Amino acid sequence: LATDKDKLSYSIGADLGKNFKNQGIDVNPEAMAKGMQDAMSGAQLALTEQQMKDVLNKFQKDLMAKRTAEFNKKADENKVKGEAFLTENKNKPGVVVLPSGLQYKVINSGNGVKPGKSDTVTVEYTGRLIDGTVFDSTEKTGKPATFQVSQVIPGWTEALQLMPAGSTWEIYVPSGLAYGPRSVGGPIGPNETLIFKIHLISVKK
Ligand SMILES: [Zn+2]
Repeated sequence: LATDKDKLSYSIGADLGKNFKNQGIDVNPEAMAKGMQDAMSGAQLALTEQQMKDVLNKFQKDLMAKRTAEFNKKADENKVKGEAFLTENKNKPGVVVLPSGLQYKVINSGNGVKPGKSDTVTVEYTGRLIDGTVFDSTEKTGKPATFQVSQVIPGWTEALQLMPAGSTWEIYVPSGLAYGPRSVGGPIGPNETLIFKIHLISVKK
């Protein structure tokens, strides 16, 4: 690895190898080097245009199926844990279960007004997963957040309309009232039940 050409080639290969290994793709680097050399020298490829196209389409299809099965398995695993968590939590002191499946516990009751669907609210909050992983919070920005009541996840919309201004609640949000069966790879996987501590500061008609 003395030249910049060798170092670049190696770095690309290592990036590829790490990506393949991370996806469980069993690959033969020598056979791949040979096909790469053949393509670049202008030689006759050891496979026809069609054999290769068939090979790579079978490859993609298997990958999607594998990725889909991992999604569904994770979606089901999170649903199961969520239902387990909520079934245990409904028994605990102070926990109220609402018709939509949203649960909450009043930590402190305010005396202000309850926001309506159209109002805007200012709130402090922390959102966490069932394992305690915090995925968001106003306590980094050290500044209240502001939201229209109708433009947040349904669990918040249902909770806020019950909350007097000044109140602090913990709410326990079934995935159907949060982000449902979705994963953009972010901190929230599919069918995740969420827990929020929400302090409602003010309501704005
Ligand atoms: Zn409702």
